[PDB]
Amino acid sequence: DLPISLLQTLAYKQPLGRNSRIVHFTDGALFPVVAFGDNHSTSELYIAVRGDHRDLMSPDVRDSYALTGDDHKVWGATHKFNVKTRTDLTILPVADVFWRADGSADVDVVWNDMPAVAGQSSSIALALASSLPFVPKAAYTGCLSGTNVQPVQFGNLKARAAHKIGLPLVGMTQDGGEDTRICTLDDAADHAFDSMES
Repeated sequence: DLPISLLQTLAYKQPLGRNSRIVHFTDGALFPVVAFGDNHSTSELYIAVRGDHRDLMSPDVRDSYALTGDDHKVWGATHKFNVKTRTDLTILPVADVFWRADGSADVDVVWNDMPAVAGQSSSIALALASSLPFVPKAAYTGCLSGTNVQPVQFGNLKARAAHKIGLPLVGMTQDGGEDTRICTLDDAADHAFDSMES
């Protein structure tokens, strides 16, 4: 059958991030990462960057990867993805992000002791990160079907992670939690470039 929409109260904490290093990225895309235990739920940003930045991961996540739809690796992510990236990517938890004047950013990369990231709501970030020469000021969420976005659960808790550092949640969620709704990959790259203005 199809879903029942139900309301659920969640106890949310922010990840304590550890082993903090400011690194300068000329490119990468942000996306939200949610997890649930007995007790508490978490919402955080991670940054997807093209190439292998394994050196920047915790050891406890370094060996984990998912395949992209053209057989590349996304280091830090768990099972193929729909998305075709023509590059490996690595995703990293981040506590904050300081843009420079040129579209680049100093990104506080952290260790959170979370497991490898499951699910495909990162697909929009993957895409932009595999193609853009700048760090869009926004976080992205949405699974991909070809170039059509599909809506993800947890929009509202996802938006928390973005708003915590002054960024919109952009993409598509089942609960309308995004600040701006974007149904295609073209519109998300349009939005990413727009995000760079003032």
